[PDB]
Amino acid sequence: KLLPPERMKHSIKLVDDQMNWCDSAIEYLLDQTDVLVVGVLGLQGTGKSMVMSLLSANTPEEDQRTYVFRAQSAEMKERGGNQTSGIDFFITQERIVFLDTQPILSPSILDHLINNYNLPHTYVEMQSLQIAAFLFTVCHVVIVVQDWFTDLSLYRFLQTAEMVKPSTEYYPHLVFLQNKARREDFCPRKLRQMHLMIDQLMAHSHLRYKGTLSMLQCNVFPGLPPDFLDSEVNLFLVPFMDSLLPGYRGHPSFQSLVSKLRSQVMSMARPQLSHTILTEKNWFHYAARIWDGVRKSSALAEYSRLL
Amino acid sequence: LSALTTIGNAKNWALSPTVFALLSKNLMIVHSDLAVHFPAIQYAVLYTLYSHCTRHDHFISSSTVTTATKKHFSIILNLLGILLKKDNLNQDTRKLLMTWALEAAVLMRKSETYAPLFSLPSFHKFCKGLLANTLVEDVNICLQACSSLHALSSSLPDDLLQRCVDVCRVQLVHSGTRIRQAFGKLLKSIPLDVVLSNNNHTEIQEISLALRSHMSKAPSNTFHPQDFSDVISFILYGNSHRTNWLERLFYSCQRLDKTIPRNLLKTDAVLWQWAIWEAAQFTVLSKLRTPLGRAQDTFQTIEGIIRSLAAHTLNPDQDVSQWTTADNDEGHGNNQLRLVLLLQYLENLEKLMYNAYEGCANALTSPPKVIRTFFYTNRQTCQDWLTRIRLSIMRVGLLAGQPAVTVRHGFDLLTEMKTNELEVTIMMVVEALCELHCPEAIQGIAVWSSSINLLWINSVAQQAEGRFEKASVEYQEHLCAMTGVDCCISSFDKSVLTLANSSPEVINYLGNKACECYISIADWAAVQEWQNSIHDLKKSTSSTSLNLKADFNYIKSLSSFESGKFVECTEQLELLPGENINLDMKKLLPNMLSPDPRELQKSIEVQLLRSSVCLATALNWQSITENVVKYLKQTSRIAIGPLRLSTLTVSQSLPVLSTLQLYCSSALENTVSNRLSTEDCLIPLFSEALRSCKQHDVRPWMQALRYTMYQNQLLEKIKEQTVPIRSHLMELGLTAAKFARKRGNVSLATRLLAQCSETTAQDLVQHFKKWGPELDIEKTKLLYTAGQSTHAMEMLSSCAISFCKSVKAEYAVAKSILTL
Amino acid sequence: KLLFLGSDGKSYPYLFKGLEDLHLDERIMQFLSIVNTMFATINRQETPRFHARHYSVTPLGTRSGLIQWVDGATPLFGLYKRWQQREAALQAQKIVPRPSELYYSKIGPALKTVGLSLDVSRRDWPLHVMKAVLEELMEATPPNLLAKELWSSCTTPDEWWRVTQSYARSTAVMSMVGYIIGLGDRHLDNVLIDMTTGEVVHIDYNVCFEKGKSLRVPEKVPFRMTQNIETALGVTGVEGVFRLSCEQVLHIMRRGRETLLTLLEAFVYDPLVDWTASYAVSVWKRVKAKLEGRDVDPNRRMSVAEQVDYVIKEATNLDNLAQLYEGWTAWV
Ligand SMILES: CCN(CC)S(=O)(=O)c1cc(Nc2nccc(-c3ccnc(-c4ccc(NC(=O)NC)cc4)c3)n2)ccc1Cl
Ligand SMILES: O=P(O)(O)O[C@H]1[C@H](OP(=O)(O)O)[C@H](OP(=O)(O)O)[C@H](OP(=O)(O)O)[C@@H](OP(=O)(O)O)[C@H]1OP(=O)(O)O
Ligand SMILES: Nc1ncnc2c1ncn2[C@@H]1O[C@H](COP(=O)(O)OP(=O)(O)OP(=O)(O)O)[C@@H](O)[C@H]1O
Ligand SMILES: [Mg+2]
Repeated sequence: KLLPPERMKHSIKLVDDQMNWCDSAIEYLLDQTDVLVVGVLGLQGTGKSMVMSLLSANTPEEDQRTYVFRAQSAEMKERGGNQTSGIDFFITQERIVFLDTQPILSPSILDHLINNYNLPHTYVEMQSLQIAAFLFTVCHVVIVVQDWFTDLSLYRFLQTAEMVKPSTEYYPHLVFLQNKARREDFCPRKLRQMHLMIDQLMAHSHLRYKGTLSMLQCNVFPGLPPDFLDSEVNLFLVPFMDSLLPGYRGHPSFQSLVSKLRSQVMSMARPQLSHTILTEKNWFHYAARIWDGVRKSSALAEYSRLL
Repeated sequence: LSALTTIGNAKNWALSPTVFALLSKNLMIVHSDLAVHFPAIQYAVLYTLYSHCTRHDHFISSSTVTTATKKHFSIILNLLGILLKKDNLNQDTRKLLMTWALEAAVLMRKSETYAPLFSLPSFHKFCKGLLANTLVEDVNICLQACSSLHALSSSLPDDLLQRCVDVCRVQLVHSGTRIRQAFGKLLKSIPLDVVLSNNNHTEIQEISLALRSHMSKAPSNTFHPQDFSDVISFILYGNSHRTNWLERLFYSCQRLDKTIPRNLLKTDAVLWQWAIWEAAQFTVLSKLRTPLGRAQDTFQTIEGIIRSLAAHTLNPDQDVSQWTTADNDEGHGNNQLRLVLLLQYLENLEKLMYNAYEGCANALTSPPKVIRTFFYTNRQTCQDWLTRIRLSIMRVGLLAGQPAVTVRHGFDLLTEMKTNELEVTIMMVVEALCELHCPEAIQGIAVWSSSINLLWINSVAQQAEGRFEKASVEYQEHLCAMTGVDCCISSFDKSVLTLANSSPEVINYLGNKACECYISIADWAAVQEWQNSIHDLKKSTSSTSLNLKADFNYIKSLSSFESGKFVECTEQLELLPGENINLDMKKLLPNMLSPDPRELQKSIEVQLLRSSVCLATALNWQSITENVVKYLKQTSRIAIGPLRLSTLTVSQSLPVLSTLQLYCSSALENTVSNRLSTEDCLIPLFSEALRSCKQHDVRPWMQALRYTMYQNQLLEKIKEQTVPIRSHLMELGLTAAKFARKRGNVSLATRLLAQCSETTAQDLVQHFKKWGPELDIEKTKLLYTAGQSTHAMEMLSSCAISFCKSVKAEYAVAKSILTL
Repeated sequence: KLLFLGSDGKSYPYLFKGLEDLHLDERIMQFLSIVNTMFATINRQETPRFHARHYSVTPLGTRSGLIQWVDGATPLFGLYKRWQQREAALQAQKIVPRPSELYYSKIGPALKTVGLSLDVSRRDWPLHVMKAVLEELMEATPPNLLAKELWSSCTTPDEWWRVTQSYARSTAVMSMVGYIIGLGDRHLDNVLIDMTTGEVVHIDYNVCFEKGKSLRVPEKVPFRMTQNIETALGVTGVEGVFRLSCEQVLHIMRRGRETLLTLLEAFVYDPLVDWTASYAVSVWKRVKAKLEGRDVDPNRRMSVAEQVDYVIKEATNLDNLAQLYEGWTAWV
């Protein structure tokens, strides 16, 4: 007399490809409070679907075909086209809501929009900005994935997006994840440089990007002292799938790192959104309301008129 | 470093700075602090040294050129120990060191001429490093360490084996599967003389400390109702509705804004305890308003479940659903696991309620004011409910084989009785104490109750100590004196035995206890006589309430098997439940199996007997080996149940019956595929237990002897060369005889003495007047304990005279003279 | 109080004592170690270990000294203090008085009503008044302060049973050792308990060798056997494993009393020991008489069972608990 409602087997489309709300996840929500929301931001081929699938209901021992979130296929990499479009949705058994996101400023979207108000570039930029604001207003934790380092363009985009939010103010947490890492990225000398440049590039970001999710506290570097770094920011690295010196790949096992990241993300804080207690159904309604409100907003139009 | 490999890997240059010393002593600063910022240099140096040493067989033969390399193995071992003992190593470096250690360990056992290498301090440091390498987050490292330890299992001192036992115990319950199997095999390879030791376990103590620290912390109130519902459904009904879910739940229940060790997060015991404690806290903190129903709904549900379980104890034919029927071998074990978790949950709930209505000091944090004010007004209701359910809780606890729960509940019930429900409480408490081998508590309760008709408690107190003969005699005398009819049976002389050491429920208890006591010493004739006496007494008394709760078919089967008559044994075994006799594998245990450990032990014994008779009939190499091996493997897999259950809680010890059954199953499995060709087919019970297992009774040696005689008699049907079992059998018989005599069991001791040598005091005198000296000393000791001091003295003096003109006469003349 | 650090990063706290000779303390600890050594054989075939917790002390001349510090031990007075605070808070809902003030608040009115006054000498006090005051005080403090503390500090029932048995055996051994030596001033602040294992350990080893009988308020109880201590052993009380443990301890001590006697003989002839703080001869004779079984008897020697029974009865009778110092806390 206490059986669960139902178990989700595959992700659903929360936002349509034409920027339209899709109310089809109510049957998978209950009247429970204290829910966790995860958002993801990144480039075209960063690997958001793979990381989200591995962190929600998948393990590296599985195959990309049975993953919760559909990943890129062999025939799609050659054409250089995106795979995930719109916004996805999936809830695990632990009552954890996972939200995916389509690529931002991806050339595939522009190419598909060419053969279809002034220029498509402005429309793509506005769409990315709107999705970023939505992810920054109703998500408890946001993870940023970057295929390569020193992009110098995503930080500015995030700073501009945080200033175009709709509305005792609340700032969601952020996580810097570097996908497809190499041995050169697993050295203390480079780690310090990464931390200093990150701190100097987000001096007045007004966000929570430090004091939580410390890499040094994850036992990755057993002998590295915490005082060696001036300020250990919330950063994490992910290596590839599992030469005068044989062996010595230069980084820990991929499974161990993904497991540690999953545990750290699962044990993250869950602060209140507004000055009222929100439930699963209430959270969904709030998300739909803010989505509709941001669609017909004035900040986006004002910013677009300047371009 | 890479270029130096040309000279390092040379096959024969005598330069001033030796390459070995250069990479082992000159470049020793790279392991101090350079390994933290530049681990590549350390890895390269270690790789070069390993490559240069592996080409010369790690310099083992040496331990001109030979004289120069006379101190290389010690240096290598010392370096390995120092590096492995560290806690700030890299993954690649640790893996390379583990591989090198495994190779060295395997090569160390390649020959028997390297025996002196097991005493150097370098070897001890290496073993310490290997022991410290296991029990880490990495799985491959643990597997490599376990394999290396299992390789050179022998030649290690008791100090290392003691820690290895604790490591295997804590690792027996892991979220993975390979780790459990590896540690299980390693544990099986350890002799029983160390596994049964009463030494303190550091790992169990650490787990207990972590749990205590977690409970002592302030409440978190982060447990969601869905998690509680899932746990309740998995405990009351067995369905969890989840697909390593414990680790995920534990990680999701934590918070980063606001401390259990990570290495202990992979253990199911810690996770289960944490989940139960959190569920109890959520139930108490929610004013008993759990999603299961209203405030009284939870009480009614728990009361009904406990009442049904308690009722099933009286009549095992009830066959309670969701608690007695399983679908495979996993369900049977899961049932017992759920029962244990339920008992723990009830205990935690009681502790929380007590701390919530009054408050503890330096133990648990005080709950909010609302909880205290709500529990203070409804304290009478809670006390009444607990008191009303204590009787059922005691029965449930005894059924699940948890005497501690019933002992605590009985003590609380007796304390609350400050004002015919009194005899039953004492009965249950006495039985529980008897199962824990605590004669002092039994005697104390007997004396305390004497001031309120309860003179039979002394018999149970004496029985708990191991004196089965005296206990049986006292039981028969008490039954005859309280019933009015003669219920005595043939046995040894009462005068000699003493010098060597009314309600229907009470009558039934005494009869059942006497039957179990007689079965313990393996006296089939006595059991038959007892059954006849009970039948006659019942027919001449019309009790209509006395009935022995023991399947006589199993007893008859055991007697036939021990007598060597396999023809009748097969027919008797055919009527036993479960899978048919071997001529499909997962569902070996039958349905409607009670969660009582006694039933599981009986089923395991039946399976072993079936396999033994099957092999005996098949013998008189793949005809009957492809199925027997699988059958024994499944039996051994099911026998790891109690061992894991003991580790689930902080018990600091393991059951002797379960451990012996598992060891016997493993020995049988090895003898089936080896046909008695290796020493691994013998029982690890040696004489070493004389100075380390004096707190156990004679029951454990009975199983070992029973299964050893089978192989001894089976040797007559093998023409190929086999290992000698006469020495092992004689050693086991002598040790068992010594332990039997050390407790007054004159009958069992005499039986063992007669068996090794191949009812009246004069009978022993007329039948008694490498292991020769031990046998003579044992005979003299038995005669002295039998009351014939003169005969024992004469035999000891004659023995001393004979040993004085012997060859060795080292531990015989001295012992004989001292005893005399 | 200071602190030292070792090579293994382990902290070893210590205590600095000045103007107080500690030569006798080292000898007492040596005696405790020697008596503990005799329990090596019995500790091989028994679940509860026969051990007496103790620390090490080293003198730094003639007045200074260092005393080893033990962590993880909680004094028994703490539980009583918390209970008093909880009771006061509960009463105020709908500081705490000191033992001296609380005892006087009850001994004053009784004496005034019986016809006497508080100005009379302490020795000139009726026995019934003291007995009544003690009985009234015992009925106020519940005996579950320590009995339930161990239960609330455990995790599993097996652990609770193990700690209970260990605590009972440790308490019996410690009490017997204190009675043989003659340790006095056993108040709540001089006894510590380890919730991790349940063992009991003493602290102030100053009033020993029957030195408590010469104070302004002589003590007749051999050891501390208050309501809380007796209740913490179980429902049986002092007739279960406590009596058996005491008998075993006495048997072991009497079997090897030669070592203790020789050690004490060497103790007397020590130029660095100052008993004054023929006295040593009297102390040695008293210890020898206690070990030989002729504690209080002209020529009859009491057996182990009789000695244990007499000691237990003399340490639990109400005729001796009432006539004692207020700070000894005879009601808790
Ligand atoms: C709650 C307050 N406390 C209890 C009172 S406590 O002290 O603060 C405390 C004490 C421990 N345990 C501990 N460990 C090591 C040493 C002592 C200790 C303490 C005081 N005095 C002595 C002492 C002094 C003199 C002599 N010698 C003579 O008298 N004549 C020759 C012998 C002994 C020893 N106590 C643990 C925690 C805490 Cl809190
Ligand atoms: O030689 P064992 O047969 O193995 O047993 C003896 C002896 O047993 P008995 O009491 O039956 O003579 C005693 O065992 P416990 O009484 O402690 O259980 C014990 O000491 P005691 O003889 O003083 O009683 C010790 O003998 P001991 O230490 O005196 O030499 C012991 O083993 P060992 O004789 O081999 O040492
Ligand atoms: N750490 C990694 N190492 C190597 N290959 C990776 C790694 N992470 C992802 N990939 C691969 O890169 C591709 C990532 O595409 P995927 O569909 O998983 O997500 P995505 O890059 O977020 O896609 P989208 O274009 O829809 O934004 C896949 O082919 C995946 O196998
Ligand atoms: Mg994608």
